[PDB]
Amino acid sequence: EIDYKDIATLKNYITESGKIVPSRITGTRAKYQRQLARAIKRARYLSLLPYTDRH
Amino acid sequence: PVIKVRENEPFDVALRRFKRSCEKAGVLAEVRRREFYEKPTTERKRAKASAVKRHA
Amino acid sequence: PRRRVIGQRKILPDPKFGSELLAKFVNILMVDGKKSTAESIVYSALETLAQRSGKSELEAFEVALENVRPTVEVKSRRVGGSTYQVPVEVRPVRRNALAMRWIVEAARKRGDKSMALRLANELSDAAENKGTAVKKREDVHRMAEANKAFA
Amino acid sequence: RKQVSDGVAHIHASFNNTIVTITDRQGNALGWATAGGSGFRGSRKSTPFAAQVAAERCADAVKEYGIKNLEVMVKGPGPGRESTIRALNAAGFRITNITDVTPIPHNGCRPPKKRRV
RNA sequence: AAGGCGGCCCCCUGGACGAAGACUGACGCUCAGGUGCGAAAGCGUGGGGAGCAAACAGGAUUAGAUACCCUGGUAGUCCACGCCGUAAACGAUGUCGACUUGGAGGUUGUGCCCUUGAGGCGUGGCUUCCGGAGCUAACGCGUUAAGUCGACCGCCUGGGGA
Repeated sequence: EIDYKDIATLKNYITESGKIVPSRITGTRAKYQRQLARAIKRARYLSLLPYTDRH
Repeated sequence: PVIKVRENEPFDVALRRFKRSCEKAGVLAEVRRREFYEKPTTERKRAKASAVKRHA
Repeated sequence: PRRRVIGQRKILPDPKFGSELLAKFVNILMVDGKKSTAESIVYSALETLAQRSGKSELEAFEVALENVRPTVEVKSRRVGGSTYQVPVEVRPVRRNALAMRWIVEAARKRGDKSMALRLANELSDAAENKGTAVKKREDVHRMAEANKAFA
Repeated sequence: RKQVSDGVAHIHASFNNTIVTITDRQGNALGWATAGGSGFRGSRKSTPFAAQVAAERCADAVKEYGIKNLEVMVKGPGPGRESTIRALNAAGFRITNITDVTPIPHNGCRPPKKRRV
């Protein structure tokens, strides 16, 4: 279900500064945190999410 | 770790928010860390040492 | 001392003036438990003072003293080899003690004839602020501002 | 000889030194002060106090250009981030922004050996 | 399998595990000699060379400082194709199988349940920490045994010399 196009949802699981957030904090199951981080890492390629907050 | 001062705010609240925005990012943790090369054998050892300790 | 936090002793006020702060000055000036002859020297060199700086005998002291009173000093302190002179803001009571003590080490150093001369001229020059007791207070206020970094 | 109005404080906070550099909004530097410039060698070079004077010694050097407001960018770890971003306020500028622009590699270049001390 | 493996995408590809059923019918376990795989350093031929950095140079420190610390810096580190065959290559614990009280977790499957909730009841696999009987010189190990047994292999027989 979790999906690199869905940049609404992916914003809950990054910072102000566009760092991926750890499962520790968010409470998320670790299967899905793998899928999340992979989603986010594609999103950043396509320029839908940012790497940083310099721009 | 970017911040502005919005209008009718003190200086001293913005300088506080700067610091609680930077300890939340861990800029300085992430810079202490790369001062010196740590061999991977040492990285794994310190990791273990923390995990075994934090059983308390 | 480690445990032993303590009070302190009531000195008698000075018999001529009723001045508790001036009794401490004869004690500081006294040698070999001769308080007698300390008082002779002090009471003298306030007459010679107060005459020659427009009167008030308590307050010709307390103008000359107010001038030499410090406000910060150093407090040397090792970190791991090199040794850090830290400025530290001095207590109310210790202000006077250091002032009084410096006046007298200045007075004991000069080359006039009596002690009651020597003292009178390093309470003259304090109040018109030159001479060695304020050259001491200036070269302490250097050290505090030169090492203002460290506090 | 000019006006600018809006500038940019670049503070560069190494462990040994700070450099404050005031620049206009497109990179072109107006003035700068260092801790080493302000009469401080060695131990005292580093301290958060001699970061201060650095600031001043620089806010002094841009009376000419008659700046009102600036943004503060802060680049580095050391002492005199927090001190220097306060001594530009109290020496009479408005502060719009405060930024942290400290280079983090995304694992990149092998640093030097651990020291054995 | 071990050595090991860390941005995202594609192409070629190995194994593991689970569910329900079907199929072969002991086809199994272990293995001297043999063959393969095997970190880092190092060697060969040819590329590359940012950063780091053995050697080497200068500066400090020091009784001295051929070092620790500082400024530089060459092989090397990187790629291709060959060799080398070693490590505290360690869980200092050979492989395979069977049996023997518990508790807390993690990870990955799967089946039943006003799925009514991120849940209730079970059932596989891998893994972390406690600890019982027993074992052990003791430390400890403790269903992933160093407990109770069986099969095959490797190895030890005072310290130096080595």
